[PDB]
Amino acid sequence: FVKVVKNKAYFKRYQVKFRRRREGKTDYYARKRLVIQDKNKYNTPKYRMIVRVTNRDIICQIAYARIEGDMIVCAAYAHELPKYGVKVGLTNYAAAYCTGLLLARRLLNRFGMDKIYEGQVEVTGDEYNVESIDGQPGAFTCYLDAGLARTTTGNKVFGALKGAVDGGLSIPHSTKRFPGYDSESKEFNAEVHRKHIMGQNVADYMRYLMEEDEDAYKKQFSQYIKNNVTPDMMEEMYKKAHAAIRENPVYEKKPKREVKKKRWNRPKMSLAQKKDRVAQKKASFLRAQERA
Amino acid sequence: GRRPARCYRYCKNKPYPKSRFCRGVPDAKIRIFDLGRKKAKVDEFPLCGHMVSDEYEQLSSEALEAARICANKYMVKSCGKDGFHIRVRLHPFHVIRINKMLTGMRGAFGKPQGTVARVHIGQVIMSIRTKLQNKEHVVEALRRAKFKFPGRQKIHISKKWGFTKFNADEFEDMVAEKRLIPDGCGVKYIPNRGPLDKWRALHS
Amino acid sequence: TNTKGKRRGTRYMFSRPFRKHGVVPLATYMRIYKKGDIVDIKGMGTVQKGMPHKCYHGKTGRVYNVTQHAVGIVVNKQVKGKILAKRINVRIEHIKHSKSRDSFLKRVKENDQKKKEAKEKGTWVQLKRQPAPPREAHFVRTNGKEPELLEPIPYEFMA
Amino acid sequence: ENPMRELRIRKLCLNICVGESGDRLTRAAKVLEQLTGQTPVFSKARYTVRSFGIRRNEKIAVHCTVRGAKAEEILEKGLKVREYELRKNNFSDTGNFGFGIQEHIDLGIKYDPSIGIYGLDFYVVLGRPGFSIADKKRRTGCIGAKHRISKEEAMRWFQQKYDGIILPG
RNA sequence: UAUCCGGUAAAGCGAAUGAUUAGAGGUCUUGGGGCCGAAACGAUCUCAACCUAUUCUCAAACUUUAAAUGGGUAAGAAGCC
RNA sequence: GAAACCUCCCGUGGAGCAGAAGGGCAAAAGCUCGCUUGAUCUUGAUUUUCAGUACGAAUACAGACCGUGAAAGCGGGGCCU
RNA sequence: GUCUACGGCCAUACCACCCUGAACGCGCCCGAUCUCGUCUGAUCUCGGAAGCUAAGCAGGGUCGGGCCUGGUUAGUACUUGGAUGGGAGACCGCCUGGGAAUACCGGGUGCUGUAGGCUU
RNA sequence: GCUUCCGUAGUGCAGCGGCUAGCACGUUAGGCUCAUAAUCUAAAGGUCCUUGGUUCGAAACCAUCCGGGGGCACCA
Ligand SMILES: [Mg+2]
Ligand SMILES: [Mg+2]
Ligand SMILES: [Mg+2]
Ligand SMILES: [Mg+2]
Ligand SMILES: [Mg+2]
Ligand SMILES: [Mg+2]
Ligand SMILES: [Mg+2]
Ligand SMILES: [Mg+2]
Ligand SMILES: [Mg+2]
Ligand SMILES: [Mg+2]
Ligand SMILES: [Mg+2]
Repeated sequence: FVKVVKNKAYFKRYQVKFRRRREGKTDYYARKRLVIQDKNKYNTPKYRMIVRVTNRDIICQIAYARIEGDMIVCAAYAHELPKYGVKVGLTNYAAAYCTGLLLARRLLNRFGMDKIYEGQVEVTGDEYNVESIDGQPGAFTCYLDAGLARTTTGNKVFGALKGAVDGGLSIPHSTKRFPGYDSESKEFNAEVHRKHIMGQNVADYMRYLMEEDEDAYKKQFSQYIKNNVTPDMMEEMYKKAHAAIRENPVYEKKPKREVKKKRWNRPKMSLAQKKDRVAQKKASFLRAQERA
Repeated sequence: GRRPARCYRYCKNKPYPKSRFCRGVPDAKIRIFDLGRKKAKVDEFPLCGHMVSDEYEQLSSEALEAARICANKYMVKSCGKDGFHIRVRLHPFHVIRINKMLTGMRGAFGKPQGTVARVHIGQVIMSIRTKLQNKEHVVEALRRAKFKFPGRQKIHISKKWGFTKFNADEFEDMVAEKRLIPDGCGVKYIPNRGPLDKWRALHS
Repeated sequence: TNTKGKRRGTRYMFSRPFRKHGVVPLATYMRIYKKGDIVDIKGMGTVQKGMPHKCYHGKTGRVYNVTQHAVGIVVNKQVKGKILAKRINVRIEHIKHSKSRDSFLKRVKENDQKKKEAKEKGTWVQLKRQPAPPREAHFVRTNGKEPELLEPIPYEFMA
Repeated sequence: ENPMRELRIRKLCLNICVGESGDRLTRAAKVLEQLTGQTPVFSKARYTVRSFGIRRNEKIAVHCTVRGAKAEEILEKGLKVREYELRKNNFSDTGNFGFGIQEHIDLGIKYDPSIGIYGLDFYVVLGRPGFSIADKKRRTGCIGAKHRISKEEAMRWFQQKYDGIILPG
């Protein structure tokens, strides 16, 4: 036996936390410093750019909080990349860069800032900040939201951040936690970052497995042999993907029709049904004990 | 020895118990609060004779001890050594204070002197359960125990079954319906809200 | 005498209610406040900077200054012989909206609508409030049966 | 017919508690380093106990958690010492077990007059594919109710894997 | 008339903190006076600290609740569109 | 061994936050790390005992210069009294 | 009908056990070369897809515990104002108005916003 | 009244929370001496005043009660 800690008194004194806290999704201590606007602004949105890394997806959204819940003003998913050229490799650093770039260019041509603030067209790898142009509508500002991801040097959240900055979103940041940062000498090489953006870290390991052994290469990159993805095709493929994002980042929905409207879920049992169930269980127990 | 109970009779001050703040309290005179054949079931002592006060006052622990000894002695001489069960339903916790002289009133706060029990109007002082053939002896025992307390008390043979909260006319009906389980000195109530495994452990 | 501390006797005032401890919810952080808003004050034990004094807990004033993450408010304090309109700077979490003005604003909107209505018609409609009137004399019916005779119960001793 | 309910050794925890400080502690650290191939981590005290000769924050013991095939090989050495036999009371309620040996030289470690005599203590922590939820970052949760490892399951897994001759009592 | 503030009376402690009465069922788990035994968690119970539902009495410096009496606000031209 | 060290599970805070007590706090306001000196300079306004005078303490701000973090922001001494 | 990401209210949402998950998901999972940090790729980070609903998660159930909301308790305890009311007092009764909380007994067991999917 | 001190074999006492309650004066051996005086060491030596409580464990720490004893209580 044990001394039962979880008693009726324990459940009476027990206070639950918030719903997203119990699910394990929201850092409220982080969001209380992120999302609240100063009160001398009185109505303005405070735009945050949320990056969430999934095992098979990358979600990059731009939102602002209201009292009835926040409203997404723009969204971008990493599974929109087969519409642009990236057939496979939807969850790596280059896909995060393309998702952030698509988010930025979609927000710019939905607000009307397509021609003004072109961003970094020719990708270099250095530091970049979007400066406000006088006589023009100002540059969009938003603040990054990494959520519950440990932000070390070389994160896909920061890759999507660099993609949004190269798309033209005026986000305050630093080159300290971009990949390529030297930890013991504290300078930014700005060429290793270009290799990570263009995807040479994956292609060099493809070449390494190709010279090591064919079976482990196939096991690691089975859908890179599928659709004919060679390591020499990789940089030109991401160049064509970036060009496709810059020439057409607008989004189209789909005509959701022809739904049979059936119920895959089990409906809820009612009061008379539960009372009849427990009455039948009592009667069945009495009928079982009136036998011997 | 101590000051007479004319001075410590009425509920004059706030209830002042022994706690972390009030330390150094002398121990109460009454130690055992219930005796007789207390190792007994509810099915054999259906008497439920109560001493009920009629004044909002304070009763001392030494008076509780004296009335317990008097009721115990008369019930042993009347019905037997193990034919009754006496509870004293007043546990004294109010610490009374003493201001003894050799200054005078200069910085006059009391040291703890003893314990006393706040008694409401309509509150049970003592309770005796035994058989139904014992009513006059229980009434005379409580009458002899009234003479150790100040104020005015009453003796009432209640409608309950011994030391339970249930009425005696419906007690045997609830036991026959197995809504009540005889559990030691008291009784256990079964609502229709538990799990069905408890119902299956019963009724078989 | 007592002590002159700022939080003297705030054991229940500047405390959180039962099973409502923990993280302050975020809509409370992101209420908006303008100049002249009627605002009541309720102190919160979690947030401790910008806390008002205990003589303002439950008092209601109007907003004169809106800073970055605090609100200035002109409250009314009765200092023994006179009521003073005095200005205190209270942080957001110790501040709600007072709904004593909202029913007045809805009544003003209803009166403006009922004044624009029936203005070209010529009829005069009573727009003021009126207290509880006499209960407008009527018939109390019964379907043949008689009223139930109540009886004072006989006394029996409970204890 | 269960596809991925295969019970596996999640880790193997080694420790040596030399008791006091210093030279015996770093000597047992050298013992654990020669046993594993990785630098172990020392463990200090919680509070001062006068009867044990220990003080607060004084380094007492040394430990090392081993994962995978190296833990499999070290536990093969340990059961090769302990004759594949355990008891009923050696198994915990959560399905993890352990045992301690009195001489580290039974595991194949060569003797040294300088690096002296040290017993050590193994604790096998068993696992399943799917116990990363209880220690991952964002969406933690209790790993089911019929998914936990039971004592009966630990007994039958040990008898199926290492040919268990577990004796009662 | 609407809108907030309380933690006092009352009540509760089969809800937390502190005190505190007695039965019932369970080798959680040891130990002391003990009895049958060289001993045994082998049968009998005991108390110190154990558990499970019960039961009796409380708290100015306890409280899930929680009044009556009170305390601020608004009942317009210094207001709306 | 009841307390040395390792692991699993339960664990609403029943621990800790320098002290007396109260309140407050669970991916903190606690412990351990990494960097630091907002514990810097200069005008006013306000609260607290109040006569609405001081002193002490505190509250939002304003101008600079900074620290930290990827940023939101936080900090011009101590979680508040 | 339902899921994902971010949520508002913060247990009608939690906790214990059992059953069901088609598709998109979400994850479990496979490894450590690159970025990264550990005694240990267990955690974190990175590169993926051979299996899987076993687990999380979603839905339902328990004469479930808890929680929310009602009746009883009870016009009871208490309480504003009043009397040349009673009583040696303690306290109690009336007029005048308000008015609880246990135990006990019923019902329910999450709604909703934004953006994007699946059941074409 | 207040501040206290001590309750431990027949006796004076001692006792760093973990001892077999050191040990001496008595009672009873026994060794030794030519026999005796002192001994140098052993046995039958403890209602830790009493109750209650924390700790794993109490004479040792805390609270009450019960017995012996020390000192202060000033001007009109
Ligand atoms: Mg953070
Ligand atoms: Mg008095
Ligand atoms: Mg008070
Ligand atoms: Mg009271
Ligand atoms: Mg932190
Ligand atoms: Mg400044
Ligand atoms: Mg601090
Ligand atoms: Mg892994
Ligand atoms: Mg599953
Ligand atoms: Mg399942
Ligand atoms: Mg229920």
